Amino acid sequence: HVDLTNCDREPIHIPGYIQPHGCLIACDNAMRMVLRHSENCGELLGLEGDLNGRTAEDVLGKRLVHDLRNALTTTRPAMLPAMETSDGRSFDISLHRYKSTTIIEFEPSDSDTQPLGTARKMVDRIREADSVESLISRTTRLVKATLGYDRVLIYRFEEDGAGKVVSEAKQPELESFLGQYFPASDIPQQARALYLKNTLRIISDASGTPIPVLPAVDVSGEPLDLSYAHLRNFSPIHCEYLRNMGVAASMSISVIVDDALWGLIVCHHCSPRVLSMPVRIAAAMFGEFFSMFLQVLKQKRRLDTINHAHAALDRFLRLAAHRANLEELLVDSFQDFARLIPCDGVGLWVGNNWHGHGATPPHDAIPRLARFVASVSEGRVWATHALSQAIPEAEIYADTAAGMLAIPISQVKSDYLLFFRKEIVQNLNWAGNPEKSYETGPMGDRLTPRKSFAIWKESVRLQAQPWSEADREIAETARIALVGVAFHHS
Amino acid sequence: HVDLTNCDREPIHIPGYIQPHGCLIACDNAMRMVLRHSENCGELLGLEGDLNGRTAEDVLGKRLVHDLRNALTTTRPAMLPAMETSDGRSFDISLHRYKSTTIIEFEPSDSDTQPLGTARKMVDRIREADSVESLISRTTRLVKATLGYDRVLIYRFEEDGAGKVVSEAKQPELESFLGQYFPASDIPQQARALYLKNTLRIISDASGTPIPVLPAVDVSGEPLDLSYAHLRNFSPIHCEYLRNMGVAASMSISVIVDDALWGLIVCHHCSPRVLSMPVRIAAAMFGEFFSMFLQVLKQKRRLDTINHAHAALDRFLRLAAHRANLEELLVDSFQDFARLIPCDGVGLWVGNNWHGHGATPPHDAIPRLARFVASVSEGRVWATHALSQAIPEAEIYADTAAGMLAIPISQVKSDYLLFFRKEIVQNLNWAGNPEKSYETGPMGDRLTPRKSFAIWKESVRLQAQPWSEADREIAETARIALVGVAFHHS
Ligand SMILES: *C/C=C1/C(=C/C2=NC(=C\c3[nH]c(/C=C4\NC(=O)C(C=C)=C4C)c(C)c3CCC(=O)O)/C(CCC(=O)O)=C2C)NC(=O)C1C
Ligand SMILES: *C/C=C1/C(=C/C2=NC(=C\c3[nH]c(/C=C4\NC(=O)C(C=C)=C4C)c(C)c3CCC(=O)O)/C(CCC(=O)O)=C2C)NC(=O)C1C
Repeated sequence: HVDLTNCDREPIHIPGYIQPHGCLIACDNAMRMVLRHSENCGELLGLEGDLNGRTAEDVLGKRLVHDLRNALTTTRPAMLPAMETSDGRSFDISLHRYKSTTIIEFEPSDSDTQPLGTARKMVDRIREADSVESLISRTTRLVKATLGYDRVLIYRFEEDGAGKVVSEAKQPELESFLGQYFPASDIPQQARALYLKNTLRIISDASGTPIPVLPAVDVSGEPLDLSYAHLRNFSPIHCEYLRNMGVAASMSISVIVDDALWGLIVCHHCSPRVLSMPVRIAAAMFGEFFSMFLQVLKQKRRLDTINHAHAALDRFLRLAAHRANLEELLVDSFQDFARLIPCDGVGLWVGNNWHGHGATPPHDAIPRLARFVASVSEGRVWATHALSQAIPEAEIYADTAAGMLAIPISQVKSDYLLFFRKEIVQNLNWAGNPEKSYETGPMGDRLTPRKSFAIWKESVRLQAQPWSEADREIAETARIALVGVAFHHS
Repeated sequence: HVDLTNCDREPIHIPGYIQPHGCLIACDNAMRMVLRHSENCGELLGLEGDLNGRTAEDVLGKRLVHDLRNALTTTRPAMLPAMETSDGRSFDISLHRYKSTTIIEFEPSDSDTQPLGTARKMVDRIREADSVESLISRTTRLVKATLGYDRVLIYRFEEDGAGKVVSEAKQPELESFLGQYFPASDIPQQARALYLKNTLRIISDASGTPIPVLPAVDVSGEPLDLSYAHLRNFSPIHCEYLRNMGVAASMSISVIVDDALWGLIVCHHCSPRVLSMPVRIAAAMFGEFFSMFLQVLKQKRRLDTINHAHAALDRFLRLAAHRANLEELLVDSFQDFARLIPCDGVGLWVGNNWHGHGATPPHDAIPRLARFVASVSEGRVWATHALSQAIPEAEIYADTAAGMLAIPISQVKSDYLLFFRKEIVQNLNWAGNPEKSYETGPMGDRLTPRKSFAIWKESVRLQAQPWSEADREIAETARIALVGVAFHHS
C-alpha cells in the first residue's frame, strides 16, 4: 500500500515493475547467468517459458553476449542502438552494472535519426545566449519545436526545496503554469536523488499496464535496484497526478549546476509518447550542454552584480571625502543603496532618527526593530526572511515588510542601514487560470496543481524572498566601506 | 611535565600562572565572592593575607565593585582605563565573564595616550591601499614606527596550516625571516583556537618569573580557564623558542578574514616590553580595520582574476569562429592559456600528439600521464599538488613538474590541456642567512627558526603550490568554453 501519509518515504528505486515500451533482463556481475527478467521478455524477444537459471549465452546467443561483455568496459549506462539477436530481430539496448548486478533493457530498434546532428543544431541555438533569462526562455520554445511535446516547462528549485515555473512553451488550448510555485514535498528526497543520478527520465504512458519483474525478491531477500534503469516504473502517486492534469506521457531533463540539482526541463504530452534511444541520446547531450552554459552565465551574473556594487561604493567614498558632515550625506543618499541589494524598501537609523524610502515598517514600529537589531547584530550583518519569527509584533505589517537585512554603519554608535522586502505572495506574477479545476482520483484533490499552489502559498505566509549569498557578500562589503569612512570622520 | 612529545596536546588555556606585569582576581558569576587570586595581589593592590572566601566589596570596596558590575552589561573583555581603588591607587582594569566565572585583571594605570587618535592616524595610512601586497608591505613598516618594536612580521597560513613570512620590518643588525616557512606543528590547534578568540596576545618578558593562581584547582576539581585573560602565562615550549631567538617580548595581532584565521601580525622585542591598556586598545582597533580592508582587497583580486579569464576566453572563442581547423588553432595558441592559471609550464595532448611549453615532464613520460588522466578524469577537471603520490614514476622529474591540473577540451575524444608547477622548494625567494645559528636549551635544537624551516622543507618535498579555489573555478570555465566550441566543429 502507498498513500499521501507515507509517499515521502516511498522506495521508488525498487518498484519491482517496468514500463511496457521495453523488456528487462538482469544477470550476475560477470553476465554468465540470468537472475531475473520482465514477464514481457516472452512477447518482445519471442522466447518460451522461464528465463531464470538459464545462462546468458543460451537465452541471447554467443554472438550478442560477447559484444555486451566488451561494452561494460563506471555506473553510466552504455547505449547500443540497433543490435541483432539470434533470429535477426533488431533491438536498441541499454546496458549498465549497479550493486554487482548487470541490467539489460531492450526496445524495438529505430535507425532513422542521427544523435550528434540533432544535438549540434539545438546546442548551436543556445551557445550564444548572453543572459540566464535569454537561455531559459529560448530553451522551452526550442525543445518543444524539436521533440514536439504539447508542453515544455523549466522548474527552478528555491533554497527551501520548492519549485518555481520560470519558463513555459505550450499548445494554446492548455492552461499556463508560468510563475506558479510547487512545495518541496511534491518531489520527495529519494526522487531528487534519482534525478541527480540519471540525466533523462521517461514515462511512455501514465495509463499503461506495468510489467512485473520475476522474481520481485530473490533467495537472499533482495529487491532489484532499478535506479539507473530507464524502464523503471513510476510511483502511483505521480501517476494519478499526471492523470488528473490530463498528461499521458512525460520526459524530464536534469539541470546540474556546481554539482547540485538546479532544476528540471520537463516535457508533458496529452497522448502516449516514447522517444527512440537515438533521440534520447541527443536530448541527454543537449541537457548536459544547457547545464554547462547556465553555470557560466550564473557565474558571469554574480561577477557583474558584485562589480557594480564595488563601483557604486567607490562613487560614494569619493563623495564622502569632499563632504564635511557624513550624517548629512547619508540622509541625502541612503535611498541610492537600494541599487546594491534587491529590496522593496530601504531605511536609515542614525542618531536615534529614522528616514524611510519605499515599503518600510510604520514609523512607530522602527524603535522596537532598532533596539532588537542592536541586541542580535554584534557589529555584523544580520538578515531574516521571516521577521515575525524574530518579533511576533511584526506580523501586523508583513504585507509591507516580512524580511529585513541590517548593515552597521558605525563601529562605535548603534547606527544601521535597513533593507526590507514584502512577503513573497505580494510580488507574484502568476500567469495561471483560477477558474480551471482538475478531476481527482482515489487519493483526493491533493494531487492537483491548484492544491499544490495553495499548500505552497500557506507555507511561505509572512515570509519574504530569502537573502542570497550574493546579497550577503555585497552587504558585508558595504559594512566595511561605511564603518571605514565613519571612523575617518571623527 | 611538558616536552616535544606532548606539546601539541598542551592545555595552554589552563596554565594556572599569570605574567608578572599585572595581578588577577577571579570572582563568582554575580561578582559577590572572591574564588581565586594571583599571589602578587598582595604587592600591587597592597592587601594582607588570603583573599579567597572574603567578599568582593570587602577586598576592593563598595565604590569600585558597583562600577565593575555595571560594566559587565557578551564574552569580549570590558576595558576600564584609570580606575581608583580604596586608598586612591590608579589601575587599568580588564573585566570579562567566561564559564560563569568573573575574571578581573589589574595593571598600573597610564593616562598619557588617546586610543581613538593613535588608531585613526594608523588606519588612515592603510585605508587607501589598492592591492593586498601594498597593504601587507606598508603595515609592518607602519606598526614598527608606531609601537617601536625591534621586529614586526606578518605570517600568512597556507592550506596545510604552515606559515609563510610575507612581510618584515626589523632593526638592520637582526637576521631576516622574509620568505621563510614554518610547519603547522609550530602553532598547535589549541593555540590557533585562542588566537581566533583574542585579537591581541602580549608576552611582557619571556625570562619573567610567572605568578601562580591560588588555588590552581578548586573544591570541585576545576582549573581556572584563562582563555580571554590577557595575563594568561605562555607555554614553556614557546618561552624557550623566543629565548633561543634572542626575543624577550612579543605582541601578536590576529588577522580574521571570512571568519577564518588568515594569519598574524607579530611584534618581537629583544628587551622586555609591556604596552599600556590604551596603546593595546588602539592596536586592537587597527588589527580589526587591517583585517576588514584585506578581506575587501582579496575579494577585488578574485573578481579581477576571473574577469581577466572570461575576457581571454572570449578573445579565443572569437578566433575559433574565423578559423576552420580548431586543432591547428589549439597547437598555435595553447601557450597563451598560461596567462589564465599561474603555472611554470603548460602542454597540449591532442590526437595522441604532445606539444609542451615551459617546465613540463619529459616527452617520453607524457603517454603514461595522458592514459592516467583519462582513467581518473571522468570528463571533469582533475588536479594534484603531489604528482608522485598518484604516479610513483613521476618522482624522477618532480623538480620540473610536481603538480598537474588537467582540463578536458573534448566531450568525445580524450584530449587534455595540462598545466604544471615545479616542486615548491624550487620557487623559494628566501631572504634569510644560513650562517646564522641559534643557542639551544634543555629541549634541543627543534626550537630554532633554522630547524623549523628544515622540517617544513622535508614536509613539502616532491610537492607543488596547491591549486587554489580560484584556479579550479577558472579551469572549470575554460573546460565549458573548449568542450563547447569543440562540439560546434564537427
Ligand atoms: C507525496 C508524494 C508526492 C509526489 C511524489 C513524486 N513526485 C514525483 C515527480 C514530480 N512531481 C511534480 C510536481 C509537479 N509537476 C508539475 O508539472 C506540477 C505543476 C504544474 C507539479 C506540482 C513534478 C513536476 C515531478 C517531476 C516530473 C514531472 O514534472 O512530470 C515523483 C517521481 C518519482 C519517480 O521517479 O517515479 C514522485 C515519486 N508528488 C506529489 O505531488 C506528492 C504529494
Ligand atoms: C610543539 C609545540 C610547539 C610550539 C607551541 C606553541 N607555539 C606558539 C606560538 C608560536 N610559535 C611560532 C613559531 C615561530 N615564530 C617565529 O617568529 C618563527 C620564526 C621566525 C617561528 C617558527 C609563532 C610565530 C608563534 C606565535 C607567536 C610569535 O610568533 O611570537 C604557542 C603559543 C601558546 C600561547 O598562547 O601561550 C605555542 C603553545 N611552538 C613550536 O615551535 C612547537 C614545536
